[PDB]
Amino acid sequence: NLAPLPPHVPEHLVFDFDMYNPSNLSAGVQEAWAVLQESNVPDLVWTRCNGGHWIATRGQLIREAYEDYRHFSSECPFIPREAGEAYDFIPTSMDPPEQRQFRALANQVVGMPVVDKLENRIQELACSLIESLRPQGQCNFTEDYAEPFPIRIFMLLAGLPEEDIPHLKYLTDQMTRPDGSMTFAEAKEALYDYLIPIIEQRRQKPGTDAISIVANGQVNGRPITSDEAKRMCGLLLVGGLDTVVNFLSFSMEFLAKSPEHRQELIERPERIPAACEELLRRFSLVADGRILTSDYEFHGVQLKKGDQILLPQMLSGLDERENACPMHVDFSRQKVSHTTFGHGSHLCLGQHLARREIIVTLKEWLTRIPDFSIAPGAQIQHKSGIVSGVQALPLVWDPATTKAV
Ligand code: HEM
Ligand SMILES: CC1(C)[C@@H]2CC[C@@]1(C)C(=O)C2
Repeated sequence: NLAPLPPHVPEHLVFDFDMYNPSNLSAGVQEAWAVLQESNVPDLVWTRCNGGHWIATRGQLIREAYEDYRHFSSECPFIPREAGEAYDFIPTSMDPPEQRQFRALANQVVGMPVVDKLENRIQELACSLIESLRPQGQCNFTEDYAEPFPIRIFMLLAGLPEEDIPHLKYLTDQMTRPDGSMTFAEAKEALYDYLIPIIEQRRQKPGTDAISIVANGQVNGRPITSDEAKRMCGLLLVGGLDTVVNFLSFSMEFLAKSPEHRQELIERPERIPAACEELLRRFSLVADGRILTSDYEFHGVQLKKGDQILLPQMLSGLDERENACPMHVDFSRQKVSHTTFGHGSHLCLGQHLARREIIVTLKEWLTRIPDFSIAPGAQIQHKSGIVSGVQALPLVWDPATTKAV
């Protein structure tokens, strides 16, 4: 389902990539997207899929477009257009200067200071989950570790019942990796039904949780509105439920397949943080966009007001012009260049929490479970979308090779 070419699009600029179902998915998700960077593909292409939209293919253009909020507005950040249209999350659906007062509040909630406070719980949960798994000699990493670990911390942070997980997780999934089961708006409404009561409750009778803070915060010297609060919280949820979760599976998938990588981290722990940047570069997983506020000529291509453009965060680090041998994982690269956490005014506030959960996982897993692999005859499937993922990740190990801590 290809939409008819708009008149202003030169036919030589056509490259029909489906962000929801790219061709090479079998090869791995990052490999499926990287087809965009082959020598046959222009720098800026038009895909007829998902209603028709631009895609910038190179780290340079992604960064520029990301910097330029004047032309590339955040108002309609998701493709397809109906989804970008229904999208009303704060601070993400706002541009500067308006975005600023909102970002400042979200920061209060997720920023450095919070990570520092929550450090010991993260470590405690990680060790507990791992130890519980260790003697089994087998899990479902995605369900057994990658889901609980990050989500239970977010639930803790947010002061929401662990009971809600399955329901929230479904809705969040709908937004980034749409099933056909529900439309963006529907999904958005459902999450909103969830949140509304809670905010009301935390407006009246505040706690110390992130929802209590967000609901009672000040923005531009006045108190936040319930609607505003609902709209930030919504984003906090999707951020919390849908990101680190998927990241961890790619990383673990790679570690299960690369013994030499595991050992390097065991022997030279000082490398973990370098390894973390390298894995964030290679297993980058986010692709959203922007909308043209006006007619604009960008690197010689005429964009029309209202055109949407995908600016795949994932792609910058995979760009050979930015990283030599991009598909190769090298913990000792002089310069790991990526935009995994975004670029421009919208740079990820949750980045600090994400790095903390990654590095803890790597250190604590390797400690107890040094030697593991993907289960014989398991075919790992990736998924594509606003946030990519791994369907399931069956691992096996000999318990006798494990170490209790
Ligand atoms: C591997 C993990 C993560 C990645 C790859 C990631 C990626 C991103 C990307 C690429 C953006 C920018 C979007 C744009 O410019 O439209 C974004 C923004 C944001 N992320 Fe993260 N994120 C991660 C984890 C999280 C966490 C754990 C949270 C907290 C719950 C979170 C909260 C946010 C927020 C609030 C923003 C928007 C800030 C603003 O618009 O000023 N993210 N993230
Ligand atoms: C692109 C993102 C990864 C970022 C945090 C959650 C997400 C889906 C958005 O709506 C902004």
